[PDB]
Amino acid sequence: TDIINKLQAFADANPQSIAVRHTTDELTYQQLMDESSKLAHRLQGSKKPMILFGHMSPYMIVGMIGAIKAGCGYVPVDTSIPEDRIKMIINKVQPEFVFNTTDESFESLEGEVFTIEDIKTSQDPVIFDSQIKDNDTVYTIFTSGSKGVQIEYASLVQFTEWMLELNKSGNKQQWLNQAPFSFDLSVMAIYPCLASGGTLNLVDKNMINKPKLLNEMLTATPINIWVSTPSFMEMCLLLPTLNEEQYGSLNEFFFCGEILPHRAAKALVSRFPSATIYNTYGPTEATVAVTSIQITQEILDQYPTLPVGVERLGARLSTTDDGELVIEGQSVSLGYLKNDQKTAEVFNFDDGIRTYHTGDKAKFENGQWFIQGRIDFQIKLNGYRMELEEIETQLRQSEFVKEAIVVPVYKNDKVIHLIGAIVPTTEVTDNAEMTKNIKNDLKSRLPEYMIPRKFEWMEQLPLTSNGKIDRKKIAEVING
Ligand SMILES: Nc1ncnc2c1ncn2[C@@H]1O[C@H](COP(=O)(O)OP(=O)(O)OP(=O)(O)O)[C@@H](O)[C@H]1O
Ligand SMILES: [Mg+2]
Repeated sequence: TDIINKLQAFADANPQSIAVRHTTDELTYQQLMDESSKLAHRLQGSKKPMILFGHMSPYMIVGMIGAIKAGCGYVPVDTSIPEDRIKMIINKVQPEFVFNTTDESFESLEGEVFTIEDIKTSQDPVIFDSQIKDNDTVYTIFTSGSKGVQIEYASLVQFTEWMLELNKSGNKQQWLNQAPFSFDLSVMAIYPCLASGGTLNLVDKNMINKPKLLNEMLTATPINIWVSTPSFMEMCLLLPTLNEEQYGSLNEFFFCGEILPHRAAKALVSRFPSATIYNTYGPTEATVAVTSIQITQEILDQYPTLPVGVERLGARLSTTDDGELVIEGQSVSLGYLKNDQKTAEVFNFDDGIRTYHTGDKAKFENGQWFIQGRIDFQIKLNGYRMELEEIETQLRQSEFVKEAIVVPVYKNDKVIHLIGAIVPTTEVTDNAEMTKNIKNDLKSRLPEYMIPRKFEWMEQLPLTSNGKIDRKKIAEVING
């Protein structure tokens, strides 16, 4: 089981099945393989990764498959990344080639920028031997910035095989992707979908910002398998039609990247009693995710906050005696690109074993891992210590809060109090009373000093470009 081989076998079985769909733009398995070989011909000899630029054109997938076959790999760059960071990336990468999959012109200080047109009308042969090997760097994905992470081809093959076993909805399914391709969550949709003959359906930024457009896309395609961040799922729960009775095609979900709120999982389990729902956790540095747990009624009833589950093959998890989880194994990245200090500082791979220090406080209780917080988001107030996420979880377990993020406030380089930005369960008609009620509701769940002074009621929490809660942008609304 090899990525190119399963895709090619499926393309040979069903050349006219759709491999990729972005609104009306469709790409069949035959064209995905045809155009990917043509790109590989233009790409061969290249021992530098191909920059992959665009948003949601199906030719981004062409780019990925082409970069795999030529063996040089790719660096996915989404149009939502600021231009100066794009310049920084192309500069670090030293590409020979840049695939501009958008309609507008792109130009790059390094390498040859070509368009889809160069491939649509290329005359190069449509058969090309894949020359990737296990230890090649298949992709380099850059960190959010909350450095380019390098991933071995074998890590990807392994990760996809894991997703294929976790998948209970079979082959030839309609898959949904939300993550931009510069966010490795999309990998969790791209390759398990193509490796099982599915159709990768692309949600773009516009759909994320204008939910009526998302609703339209959902009505045009009956989605079966859904891969997204928890925050995106939370937003889509406000589509009332999105339930098992009215949208019965949808029966499997994979979430990664953020804490999955117990309330959100509860609602989804309620509205799709038959769906296979997985919570997964992992950093970019260990190939997308390393744990999974199926969320059921029992998992909900029995776990006040959800675990992230058990480790996968290629990922041996251990916990340092301060609680920092460490991942060892094939899932571990080779390291950040031409950034030796940043690599030494969290990566230890000596004697051929590979280890990554995660920065998340994790705890293992009765067969299951829990992610409690990012080490940085730990506060001492009144000489006491909780993880910011824990405070936020306590706020979410309150009938007046539908969603909540907590902002520490500082001076003289030390936290002074907390402000809670709240999406309330009800529009907050009155200002004094809700502050009163949230604080009183907290008497049970929090020691006084960890209850925020202020609340800032927000209609909606802003999301990052990757679909996570935008902490920085939430800070700015509070800070003046
Ligand atoms: N299911 C989950 N539950 C709780 N936390 C999660 C889950 N999945 C991922 N995380 C968090 O997301 C982190 C991985 O995020 P990602 O690799 O996409 O970028 P980042 O670490 O958020 O930002 P940066 O690019 O600055 O590192 C993990 O370190 C963990 O903190
Ligand atoms: Mg990280």
